[PDB]
Amino acid sequence: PRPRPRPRPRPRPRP
Amino acid sequence: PKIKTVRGAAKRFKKTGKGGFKHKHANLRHILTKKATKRKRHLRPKAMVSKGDLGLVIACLPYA
Amino acid sequence: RLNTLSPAEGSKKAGKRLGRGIGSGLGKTGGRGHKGQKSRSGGGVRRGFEGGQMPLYRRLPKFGFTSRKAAITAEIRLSDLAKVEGGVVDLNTLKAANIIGIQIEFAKVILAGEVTTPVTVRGLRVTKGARAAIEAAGGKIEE
Amino acid sequence: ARVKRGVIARARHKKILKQAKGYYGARSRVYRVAFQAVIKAGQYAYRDRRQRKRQFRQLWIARINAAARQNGISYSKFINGLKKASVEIDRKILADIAVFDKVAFTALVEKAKAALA
Amino acid sequence: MELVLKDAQSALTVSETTFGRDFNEALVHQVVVAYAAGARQGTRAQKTRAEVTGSGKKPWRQKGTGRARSGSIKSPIWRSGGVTFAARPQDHSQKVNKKMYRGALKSILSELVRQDRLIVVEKFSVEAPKTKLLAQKLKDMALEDVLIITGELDENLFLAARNLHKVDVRDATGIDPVSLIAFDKVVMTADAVKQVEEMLA
RNA sequence: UAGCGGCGAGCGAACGGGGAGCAGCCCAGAGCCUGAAUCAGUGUGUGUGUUAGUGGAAGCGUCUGGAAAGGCGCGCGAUACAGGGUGACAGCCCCGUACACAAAAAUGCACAUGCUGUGAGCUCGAUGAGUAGGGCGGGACACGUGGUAUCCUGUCUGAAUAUGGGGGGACCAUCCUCCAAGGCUAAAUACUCCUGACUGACCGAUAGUGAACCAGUACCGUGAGGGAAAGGCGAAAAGAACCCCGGCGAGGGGAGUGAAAAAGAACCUGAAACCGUGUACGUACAAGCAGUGGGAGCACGCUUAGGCGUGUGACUGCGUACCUUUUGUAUAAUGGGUCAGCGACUUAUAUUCUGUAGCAAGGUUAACCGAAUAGGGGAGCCGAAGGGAAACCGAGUCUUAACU
Repeated sequence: PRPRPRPRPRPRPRP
Repeated sequence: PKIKTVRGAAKRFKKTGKGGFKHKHANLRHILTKKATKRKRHLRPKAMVSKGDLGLVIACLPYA
Repeated sequence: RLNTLSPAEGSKKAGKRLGRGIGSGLGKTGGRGHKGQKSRSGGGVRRGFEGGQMPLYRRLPKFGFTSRKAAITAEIRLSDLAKVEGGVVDLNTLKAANIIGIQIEFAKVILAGEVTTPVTVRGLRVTKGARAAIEAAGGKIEE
Repeated sequence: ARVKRGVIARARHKKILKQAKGYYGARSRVYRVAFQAVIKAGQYAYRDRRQRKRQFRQLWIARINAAARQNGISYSKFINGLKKASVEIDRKILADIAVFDKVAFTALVEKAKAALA
Repeated sequence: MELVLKDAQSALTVSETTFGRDFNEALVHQVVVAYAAGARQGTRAQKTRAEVTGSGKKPWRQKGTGRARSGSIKSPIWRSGGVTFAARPQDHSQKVNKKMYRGALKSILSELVRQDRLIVVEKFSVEAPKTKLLAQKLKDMALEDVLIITGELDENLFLAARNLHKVDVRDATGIDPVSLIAFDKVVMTADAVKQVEEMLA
């Protein structure tokens, strides 16, 4: 029983 | 294991006859020259612990 | 006969069982309310804590000192003065009836009433009040 | 003393599913859904026990107002005429009187018309 | 206060408070429960999450996975290991005051003479340790389930009552509340009464 | 508790008392006397235990039941109804148990004793030097250097020596007590890899050791390491001869064994989720937490010949799930696919209050002894007197020179 690659993350912003 | 006593409270509170506690007044250590003598005189004798703080000193010291 | 012995009324209370349904009245955090430090398992402030405010055992100044002479000093009531032995009382043999203790070095005779027998006091320190009371029974007081 | 909660839990779920008999889908097989259905049905039973006294009363009023207008009098004047005639026959009996025996309702209408006029 | 025998009717008198006080049911019940509690062995132990044979390794990651948050396979909400508040070998015996224990025994004995279950006799001794002749003895006085209590415990009577289920032989100093209640009848020899009187006082 | 402590958190004695168990000795040295107590090492004798074991009591008839130990009736043993098995629950069916016995050989232990080593008893001495102590820096004493006693140590120093020195909590004087700088020592004390017996208000296979089933096994990881799942036919296999269909299959139906095969090896009991077949009703013009109140019709079950009950239910008013979090949730805020099992305010020790029981100005024991949840044991704890920081005073005490 394996997990998942996890949803590809978006480029995080800043102030 | 028996309850340990808060040694700080033990040196500031003494059990009275009916179960109350006496304590020394504050504002009586260093800066005394700027206070009135009347204010200083009233702080010399010991005073009773108020009913609001009476529950705190019981938990701090159950044995004394 | 062994299956009829019942306890007295009010001797047992069956306890409070927490988290045992709506009807029990002690479910859903069981009598400690909603969120907070007191609601957590193992949560709770220390003794004397007032939330960062200087506590009463730290706001007030310390005073006095402990004298070791008072620890070896006791007081004698007149109720347990005729119980000990015969008609004479001194510093020792009062610990033989267990009214002072072995480590006691000083003793005083206070006026507590109910003194009947003519006891003779030697070595103790009667105040004023039992002194007239012991002499009212006929006993003399010396050192 | 380990207590196995096998017999007690099964009997508790069977009691709920017994009351949920007749429900559609998972509301009569699944304990999780049936228990919600039984509670909701119990809430409706408590609620509709009051509405039954409301729906039937407004049903009898419609029955009386239908037959009274066949005799030539409104419902408002018929009850007022009956009240002035010292008649305490309720709307339950009055609805059943007008349905079965039309002759007796005409005498009641004429009794209320004489008191009103 | 007279204790009449079964055959010779020799009138023995004892102290009033020992066999004639009121039956304090609450006092008796506490001692009976305490006597049963002191006989509890209390040998039991389960395993906490720190005593289950296993690893302290986190099963899966804290985040990322779709599974629930887990930190150890030894958690009580898991299979193969659990029991949060595991039992320990403890002592169930509870303290009984001397005056409370003696006061309860006197109230038990006082109820026994009110229910005529106490039978005082001058002597009780068998010639041989054979259980057949002991079973012959109490059947002639119409007793089947009794507590044989004597002042002096003799091995000749100890052996004869060892196999019979409904009788028990004890020493006068070794009396207990539960056997004075569980057994239907209780029989006194002459000198046991004078020995149980002073031990209760 | 006294104390220690950013005097915060917390740490935490000693004196003394009550108990178990109590055993004192040798060298730093010569002489007299030498084997005298003393232990140690090996043999013998006796007692006793272990490693194999033996004897070991007492009942039938009849009823039901597949089978009886179960019901009934009448007997017996019992220093033996502790326990297990035996076709359902056995004291007399068996293994056993109580009790009474048994060791060719190998040893444990206790003495007596043979031999060897070992060293007695007395007198006179000797009586522990780079040591105590001190300086610097630490460590342990409840004592965190603080007024800090005491001991140990890295380094540097460094006495006296029994007409002398240490300690008695900074330190000085007086008294008390002891003697360092050399060593041995049983008992009360801790634990259980393992063995024997016994017990459990411990579990009954998701529990109990991870493992009741050839489990640290299968399996994963290079490796350290991690780590499962999996019990039950029947009393006895008597576990299905033989026949038929079917692929000399699998599977099934007959027959037979069996109390039972809705006990057939996937085997006691077979719950729910889920999947079906048959029966009764409704449903293809009627919109939504799917229920509830009313309610026609249909199908049955009944006594009555009046009517109830069961199942479905057209139509119709009302009616936007549960939990949590919230000022506020149908909310398009969170959680849950369902079912079965497991899953969370317990335990130990103290202190406070209430109810309740005993005793009562007294109450109560702990450790421990103990034919022992009996009885001793009052060591000790609380209360009966408090005030003051304390000396001290005392039903009064403190403040102050004293208080109206």
